[PDB]
Amino acid sequence: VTSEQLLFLEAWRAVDRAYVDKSFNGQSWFKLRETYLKKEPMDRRAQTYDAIRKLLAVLDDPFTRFLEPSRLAALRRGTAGSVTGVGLEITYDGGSGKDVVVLTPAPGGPAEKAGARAGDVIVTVDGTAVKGLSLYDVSDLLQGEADSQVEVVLHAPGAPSNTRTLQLTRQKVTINPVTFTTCSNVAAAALPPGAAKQQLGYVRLATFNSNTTAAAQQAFTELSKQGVAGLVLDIRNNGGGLFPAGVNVARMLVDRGDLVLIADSQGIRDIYSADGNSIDSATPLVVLVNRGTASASEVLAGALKDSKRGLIAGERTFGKGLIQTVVDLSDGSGVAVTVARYQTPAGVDINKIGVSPDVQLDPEVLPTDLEGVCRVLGSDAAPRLF
Repeated sequence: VTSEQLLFLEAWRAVDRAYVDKSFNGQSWFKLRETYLKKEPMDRRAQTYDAIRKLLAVLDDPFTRFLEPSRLAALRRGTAGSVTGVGLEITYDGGSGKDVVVLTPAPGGPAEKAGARAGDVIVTVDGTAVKGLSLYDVSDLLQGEADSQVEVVLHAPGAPSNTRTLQLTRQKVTINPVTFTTCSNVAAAALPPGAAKQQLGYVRLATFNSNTTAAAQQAFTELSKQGVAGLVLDIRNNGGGLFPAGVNVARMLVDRGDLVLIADSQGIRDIYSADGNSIDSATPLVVLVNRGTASASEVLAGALKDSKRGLIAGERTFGKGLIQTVVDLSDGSGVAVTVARYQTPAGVDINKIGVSPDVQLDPEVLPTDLEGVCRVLGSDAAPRLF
């Protein structure tokens, strides 16, 4: 057994051990390994990498992928320093044709500023067709040095002819996780039942990252204090991100019960429940979501809806419920494996299904800026949030 073979086996083993579906998409996992060992060329390192990619493809899971050393390393540093993008979060088509779409644009990011919307289909990046490529590869195409440009050709969801060509300039994007305000003189249409004040708390939660928790706790604390009639939690166009920040958030609003189940082919592997650390479990709550709401955000939304803590308003979310873990290989390369999926307290999958609104609304009626939000909420044209 060669060194190349051994390496191959680490990749095979990583999946054999941790993959979400222990039936491997109906393939005999172990047999496969033996077949590949026999039939696949693994003379050179690059051939080993090809045999690994080939092996992974059999699972028909585009999130399960192989990463070469340089890519793995780069993935790690991410978009920290020198490495910039165009403010686009990408993922595969909800019905997946291996089409690469805009999961959600980063607020105030290049692409968002150039009119890009969650759900837009990316056709080419610098003329390169993206269909079917790894998201890891596509991102590489989108990132580059600050001040450099990139051409992105996109079309409207379900409108391949409705395209637009954008020449985006790469720049550091800084998404402020949380902003909040108090809306005064809220139209009666927008108030919860039995409100004794025409005042609503508005919390825009744009991203789940390391700063999310602290900012959110201060916001709910303040709003609770002011005694607003209802809370409006805006998670539209929020790709999710830091899972644990979503769990922290849910904990601030729910006192008791299950928030999220972690499942795979074997059953429930893990559970996150309310810990009695709420900040505000009583004020009427409405959560705004849209097709740009994904992952940890969907987790939050489903927890809030299922528990009956808040109403969901807007449009059905993305349905991005899978979880991947990167397993490092001896030579610095790595495998990204889908290990599990998120389910609501109700045992329903987030994946594919997403979170449905209790209250259907045009997801664009409400702005995201504090001034504008209140404006609309006090207007004659206020949405019937509750």
